[PDB]
Amino acid sequence: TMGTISAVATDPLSRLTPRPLYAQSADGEAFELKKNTCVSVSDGSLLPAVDVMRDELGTSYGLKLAEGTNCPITFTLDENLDVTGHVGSAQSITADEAYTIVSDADSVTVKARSATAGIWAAQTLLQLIGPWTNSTVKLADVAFIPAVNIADAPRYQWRGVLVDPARSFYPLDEMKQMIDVMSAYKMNTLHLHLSEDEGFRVEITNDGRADGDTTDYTQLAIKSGAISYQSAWTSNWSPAQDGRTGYWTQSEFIELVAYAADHGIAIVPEIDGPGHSFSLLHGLAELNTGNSNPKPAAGEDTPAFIQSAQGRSSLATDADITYTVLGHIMDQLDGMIDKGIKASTMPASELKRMYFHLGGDELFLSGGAGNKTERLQEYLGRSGALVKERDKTTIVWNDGLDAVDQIPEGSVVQHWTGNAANNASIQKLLNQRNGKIIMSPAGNTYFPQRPGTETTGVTWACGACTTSNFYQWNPTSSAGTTEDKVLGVEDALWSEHLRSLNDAEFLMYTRMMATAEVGWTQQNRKDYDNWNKRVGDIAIDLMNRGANFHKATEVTSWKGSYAAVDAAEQKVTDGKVLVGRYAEPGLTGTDGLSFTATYTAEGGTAVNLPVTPDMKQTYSQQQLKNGRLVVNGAHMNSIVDVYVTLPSDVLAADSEAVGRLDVSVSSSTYPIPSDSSMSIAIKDGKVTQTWTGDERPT
Ligand SMILES: [Cl-]
Ligand code: NA
Ligand code: NA
Ligand code: NI
Repeated sequence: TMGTISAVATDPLSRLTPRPLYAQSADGEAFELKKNTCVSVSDGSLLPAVDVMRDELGTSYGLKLAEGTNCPITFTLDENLDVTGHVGSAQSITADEAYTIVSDADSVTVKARSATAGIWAAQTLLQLIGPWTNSTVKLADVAFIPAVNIADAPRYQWRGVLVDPARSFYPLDEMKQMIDVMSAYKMNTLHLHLSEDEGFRVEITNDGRADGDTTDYTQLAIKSGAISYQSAWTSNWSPAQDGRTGYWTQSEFIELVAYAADHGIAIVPEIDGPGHSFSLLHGLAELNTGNSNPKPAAGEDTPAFIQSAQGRSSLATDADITYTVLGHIMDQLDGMIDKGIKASTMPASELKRMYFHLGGDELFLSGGAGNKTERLQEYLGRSGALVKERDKTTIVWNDGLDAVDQIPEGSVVQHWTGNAANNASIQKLLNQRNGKIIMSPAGNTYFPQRPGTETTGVTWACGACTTSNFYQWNPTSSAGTTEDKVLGVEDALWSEHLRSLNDAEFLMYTRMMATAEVGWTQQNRKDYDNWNKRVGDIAIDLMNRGANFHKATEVTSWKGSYAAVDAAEQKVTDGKVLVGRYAEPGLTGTDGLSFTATYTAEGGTAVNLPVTPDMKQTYSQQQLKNGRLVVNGAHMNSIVDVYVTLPSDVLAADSEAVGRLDVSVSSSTYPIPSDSSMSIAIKDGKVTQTWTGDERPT
């Protein structure tokens, strides 16, 4: 077979991640999105779903996507929506998140069991439209929703990411960037590890304390916001830079909850104790009492943030003030979560997650009275009772199950270490105490585990925990239980070594998109090789978002993708105008790219135009200096901006000139070239209009 090949968009249904329960092509032509296509909703709680579509498509395709009456696109809330006809004998769904999409050339009909499911339908629709919907510039092509029949719902109700800002703070705007991609893959839970040995990351005020509580809670963020993970206390490849300091103000935290809610994501706070608790002792003089450790130096009210304290924290398990303080922190987080949900337009019934994570990490024992276990059992007994009296379900890590009998009936273990199927404590929780499990086995879900053998990172769980390790497991089987006992899964972003959103995203992506599939897709509809093939498009969307990602060697679908840009919205400078974008992961430069641009005016013959490729940043793998990771060393190349220089002639025509612009790109690093054809109208030295169809839009 001698000749040439030209790149083509993938089949829309073949792209979908997570893979839906049921997804089939329907008869006839695609639905064409127009600037003024409106959307009808049966209920105001579906406007967040439409907002997610507008946030992308307003920029990428110039769509208003305004709310209207009797629109061709409809979102209907149906609390009885039944997708069980697509659930086989070997399958299991949590129906609250169910949606259906039925589309044809004239109409796009979405039914959603919940407001959350509306957002999931929106995310599916944006994957069907394609991987350029997050373009920061308006594209020349029009957007199409293909004719489909989709019925979908998740296997697991709990599909989460733990973020640790306690080791190293993340500003609100970075958290929003994480939320966008989590929502994109139908993750519904953001677990905030708010407190550690090395930091406390949310403002607690003195409003609404219990009668007689004179604790000055303002000092917690003031003192322990100002500490972070210390590079000097490491002897390894950790960056030379300490963790970022800071904390979310109450107003920032409320915004974080609201933004998460508006993207279908509930907040689950963790205030870890009785161990991993130094920030609480450092922050609040009042907690330095009873059997707390380490103690303040003679004359000081708080213990010093020094290397000797590392690994040696315990709250006072024997002191009333410990539970007073936890109760107040719980009430403050609850108040701010309620305010954030109110600010969102999402229902509290869906977005107020009635769970509190106590952690249950083991305390360091120094003083006498009580062994580690007795003190832990007292702590999780009392702190468990705090969560239950607040109408919530207690979560603890594995270490917490030394207190399995003392935490409330119905409590949850977040499993990360060893074999859950063979763990007597876990099986007692699930079988004897009506408990449930959240699966975060380190080897399948811990992002600091290095994603490749060429990378620098944590090695203990897999050597390298690749997309294969993140994809190829069954959480129900790993837990040795039944579907009904498994809430779901969480990835964990621990920040001992993380100093930037860029360096977090390197570890998070694309492994999070494998966890998303494990959370959502039926066991018997999983196919690692198929998921692997779908990463090429996932990556084009991440580059459009400006999100970093590990270019994993085991992924074989990395590709170059070309999009014609609407030059009507682009400035002509010295005859040069942006007409294309070329997204190819891994480019260390543009010298391996060959562009050809041909302009044919009505009345004229083909004229070669000079092409100026512009790539802001090049691709780099991790960088080390003095045996330590450089912050932001690993970063993705930009999308290439493809400029042409229009002839002086055409730009000096005071009469409108219409022409065809053909651009081709060949890459030395991707063997399938792209060919693009766009019509452009030019008047008074400006591009006035572009179109990629056979006929000029009016
Ligand atoms: Cl089946
Ligand atoms: Na998309
Ligand atoms: Na146009
Ligand atoms: Ni780890």
